[PDB]
Amino acid sequence: KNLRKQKTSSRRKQRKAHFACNDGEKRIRSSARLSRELRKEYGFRTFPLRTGDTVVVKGGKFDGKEGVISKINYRDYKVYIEGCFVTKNDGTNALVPIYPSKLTITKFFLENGRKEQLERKKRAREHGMEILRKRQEEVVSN
Amino acid sequence: KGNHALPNNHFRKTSLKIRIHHDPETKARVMAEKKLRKAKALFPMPLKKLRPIVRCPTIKYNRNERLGRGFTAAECEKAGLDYRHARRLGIAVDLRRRDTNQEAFDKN
Amino acid sequence: GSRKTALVKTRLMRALKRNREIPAWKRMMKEHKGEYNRARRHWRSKKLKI
Amino acid sequence: KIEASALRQLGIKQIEERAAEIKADLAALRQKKNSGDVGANDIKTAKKNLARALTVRREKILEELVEAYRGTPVSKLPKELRPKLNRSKRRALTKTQLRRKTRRQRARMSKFPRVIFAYNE
Amino acid sequence: SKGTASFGKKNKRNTEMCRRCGRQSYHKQKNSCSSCGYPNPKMRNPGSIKARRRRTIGTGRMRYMKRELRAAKNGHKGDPILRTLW
RNA sequence: CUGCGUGAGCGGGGGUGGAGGGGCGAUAUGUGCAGAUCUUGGUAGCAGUAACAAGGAAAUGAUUUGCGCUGGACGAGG
RNA sequence: UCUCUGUUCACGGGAUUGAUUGGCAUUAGCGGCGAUGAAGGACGUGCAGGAGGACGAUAUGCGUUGUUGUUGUGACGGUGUCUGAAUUGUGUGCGGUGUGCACGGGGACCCCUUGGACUUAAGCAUAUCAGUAAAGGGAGGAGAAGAAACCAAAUGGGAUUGCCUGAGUAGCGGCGAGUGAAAUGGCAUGAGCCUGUGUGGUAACUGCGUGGCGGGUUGUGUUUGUGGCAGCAGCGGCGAGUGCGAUUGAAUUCGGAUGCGGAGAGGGCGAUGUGCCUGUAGGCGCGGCGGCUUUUUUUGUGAGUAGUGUUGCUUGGUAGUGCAGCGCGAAUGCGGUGGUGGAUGCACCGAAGGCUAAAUAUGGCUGAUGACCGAUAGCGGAUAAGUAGAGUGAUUGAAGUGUGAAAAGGAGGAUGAUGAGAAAUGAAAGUGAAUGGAGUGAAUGGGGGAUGUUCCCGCCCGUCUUGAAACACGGAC
Ligand SMILES: [Zn+2]
Repeated sequence: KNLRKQKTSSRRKQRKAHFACNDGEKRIRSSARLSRELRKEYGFRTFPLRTGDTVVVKGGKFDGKEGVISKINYRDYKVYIEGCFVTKNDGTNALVPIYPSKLTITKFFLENGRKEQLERKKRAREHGMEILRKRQEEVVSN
Repeated sequence: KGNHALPNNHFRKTSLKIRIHHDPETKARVMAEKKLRKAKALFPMPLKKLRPIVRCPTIKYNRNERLGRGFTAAECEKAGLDYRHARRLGIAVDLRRRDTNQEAFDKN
Repeated sequence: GSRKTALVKTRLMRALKRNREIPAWKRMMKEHKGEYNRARRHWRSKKLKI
Repeated sequence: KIEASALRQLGIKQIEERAAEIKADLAALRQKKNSGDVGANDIKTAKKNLARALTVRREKILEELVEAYRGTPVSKLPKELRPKLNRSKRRALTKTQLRRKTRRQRARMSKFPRVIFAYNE
Repeated sequence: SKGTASFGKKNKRNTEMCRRCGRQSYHKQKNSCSSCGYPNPKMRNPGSIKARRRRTIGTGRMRYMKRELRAAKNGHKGDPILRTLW
């Protein structure tokens, strides 16, 4: 019951697939982009997020801050970062939720089997960039 | 009231039904894909059969020719062939028709 | 009455342990505030029909 | 939490007596819940441990029978070892029984076999 | 006295719960359900146009028919153990 | 609040509001309300009116005293 | 003070403007239940749980495999209390005591049986509505039909099914109201076969079983596909290219730059978007499931039928167009048909046994679309809706969407805090408070003049009617 590769271009069907998909698809729609200096080691652009990653905010009142993710809520599209808070009417602090597509990944987390997820996708991309080169260079003759 | 032709519109039955296909352009091209898919499943053989030339019956259509159903067993025999073997070569055979004209027998 | 069949007794028991309000630990949550059960029955107004 | 892989090395009667031990510590957890003295994840994991031991026990009873009947055709297996397809897909003739012809009828077709030709233009 | 005063005599109950359909319409002196027709082997013809959409295929749980529909999309392969015999 | 038009109607100014809105030509219509003992929703007068209740008392009321007549069990129904 | 009437602020109610994980329509595919126990019903299952949803004593979920570190989830396999056809039964085949099959659910579309009345004829009985609705029995992804005992009148065509023309025509009809074909011509799709009389130098045949039993001379006659050819659906993964300045609570706005494009479809993000994310164009990988495809020499037949007298129904079929009951009941160089009853020429065909793709119909499910509706609309149903509730029962059946970008926070009052903003917008009917003017005249209107009035004119609208201000009817707002 995955829905993010729908053929339809109907507005009601697309908003329905964003707000009501399963939790597996909520994580891929919560994807972030890598920095320039981290995108020279791995070849790819965006990768999804988890706790422990270091990011940087871009736009809003926390524009320019940097911190570590302390909690994620995939179902509601909410990320909590250490250092972006507010004081309630009691003296206490609370963390503010941010939307995942306004962050940039720098120095992610590599401990619970995540070092291999990055290496599997780095191989699939360079294998796919050669099917395109062989086709292109031969279609160069085409 | 008035001077008009007397009307004869038959809509007195509640059981009557209306029928409309609202998109005949997509219905034609879905049937041309069916027709090209049979053709390359029979691939070497051409999906249509050879049919004879016949003559329209009455005095109104007397002077007109036409494609008919199939050849007869005598027309197949004189062309050097058996009608059981003409059917394996893409030729249609009709054993109901009778032979009564010598010019038409020769065109076929 | 005191006399009743076995099947009448087990449906009266099921109806009995249904007539209850939302528990307090669930109402105290952040995303369940302002919720009441609203499927409640009082023995004088509405009848169960056996 | 005991693994499904860990129980796949025991025998049929070793699993059956391992399932009787899980029944005992569920009986003790049921008494501590009456005292308001039970953890928040204790009864659930013991109850899921017993569902694992019962699915692995049916997998081993079914491997005894796949050896007892190695050659019997599908019609001659016990009715609870035959495939459950559909009532309608069970009532239908086979593909062999659909293209069969009488002996007199395919003698009339021997002299006129099939030909492969191609019409061009 | 055919109005208010006649209502105080209505304490006998003619029906009980039907064991096929679960309504209070199994008439005990008649031995017959007025909703579903039990104990006839077939179910009764519904009495109205709306009555057909209150109790049909899909208004309950469909515990088996859902499973069978997921199996017919994959060719009815069964338990992987028993597949050797077949 | 104010200008234009015989009229159906069309403009501008100051508050309020917090996200979209129009002109001109052809074209498609579920295209304009005061009434139908019209349909659904809300609200007046009547009117603080009709009707109903205010059960004998003793600063207190587990104590003292005055009045009424159904009282106690099994079944149906709850 | 009270009554009427200006002005400002506060109520009361939920119209209007703008939104929408809902509805509705057309189109392409599919049409997948059950004695191997279905659909439906009852009762149960969470450490702390009522409704809904989910689940079955393996119970708020278990196994394998993929993706994940998470309140985790996708694809497939297993389990499934007590009931219900509910059957430890009834009927029946093959055997000879073993082993099969049927029953119920659904029924839009299809086949067979039975069979109305409202209505039209300006009345009504034949007629019409209509062999239609309702009822019952039997099937499938379609079904039924089908290879001339045909059509015709030429120099003839050549199985079935659908569409256009023929044609509102030929005809039927209290010749009234009405009703109503076909052949030819033009297109779509195209396909033809099996049997009851098969050896006699030996049943050459097959259901069960491992060289045998059962059947059969009152007549059996049944090899073969992990191979090829064509197609259809699904799953997984890779997928190009960005930075400054001004306004803002926040920019996709405005102003300079710099790139991609077989990708400038659509959606989300604090607001109006080609380089912020998802996808998109386009390549790769992996299952699965079907259709075609193997041809020893054979000759000959269809009876309580066809027909027909009588009786009832039906059709445009007119003096049978077709069907049925009852009674009579055929032929073998012979039998049937040719829009008027019968005769005779000529023409054209072989009934009373069996099977057959494609082009056609259609609730629901899944994909894709739209000059469709926007909360009194659209499905009854944008929410714990066939629910809450009503009825002895068969049945019947609603009303209810919106704090904010963020909970950053309130909820007797007062004092305050947060926020861009106290927080969707907030019409009329009607009301309270203050303040200006008028009155003891039912009020309200037009002319002419004026910071209320003084002069003149003026009965309440709509409707039927010769005729309404009417003691004519409808109308509190
Ligand atoms: Zn019942």
